[PDB]
Amino acid sequence: DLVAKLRAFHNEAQVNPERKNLKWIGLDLSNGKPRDNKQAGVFEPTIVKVKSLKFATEAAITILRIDDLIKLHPES
Amino acid sequence: RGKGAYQDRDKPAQIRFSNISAAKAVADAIRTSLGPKGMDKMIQDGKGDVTI
Amino acid sequence: ADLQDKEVGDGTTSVVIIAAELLKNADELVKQKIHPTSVISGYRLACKEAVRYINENLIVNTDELGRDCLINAAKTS
Ligand SMILES: Nc1ncnc2c1ncn2[C@@H]1O[C@H](COP(=O)(O)OP(=O)(O)O)[C@@H](O)[C@H]1O
Ligand SMILES: [Mg+2]
Repeated sequence: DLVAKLRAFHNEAQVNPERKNLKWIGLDLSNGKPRDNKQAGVFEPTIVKVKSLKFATEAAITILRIDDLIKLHPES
Repeated sequence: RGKGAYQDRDKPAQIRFSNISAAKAVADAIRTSLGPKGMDKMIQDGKGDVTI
Repeated sequence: ADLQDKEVGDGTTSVVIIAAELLKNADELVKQKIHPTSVISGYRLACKEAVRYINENLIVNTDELGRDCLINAAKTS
């Protein structure tokens, strides 16, 4: 329900030009309800999200590229 | 005339067949990684080194 | 995770979780005979567009908030 409410709020923000203030709505974990996180003072550096996305995408691409494994038995 | 050389020894034929089978096995093993749609292979050595 | 720690210093758990979920969903796509090249291209395009959208619509300038922004970021961390 919480994720559905977040998605509904963000969909309203994206499709309604006059409701663009809903972009800041995040999760209020103490009460379990959506909350304006920009007004609540919940901030993160943009570089954190950007680098997380880039590194995660590269790692997923690297692992996904594999389709066969050869595991040589140890010589010892 | 009729029959020619008997070719009593069968080892050369077996050796040729084994060599061909090994080469074909290697080719079939590496066929999957050919072309733009071919995917990479992952090889782990006895020492534990991993290469993709 | 170690690279994320070295280069940024925060979000170490988030990157691992996101990468694992991405890999799981990509494998789910591949099991439906979707070629891995198509999945990789889609992932790359989605990552680029997500970065662009973040930089264009989801950023807040800290010059309009003052010292309280630094304190709030530290508290969130
Ligand atoms: N006060 C808060 N209210 C809502 N969400 C928060 C709050 N503080 C942190 N978060 C969220 O919790 C998530 C987990 O962060 P955390 O796991 O502590 O960082 P790391 O991944 O570096 O360990 C972050 O993505 C952040 O957005
Ligand atoms: Mg953190």
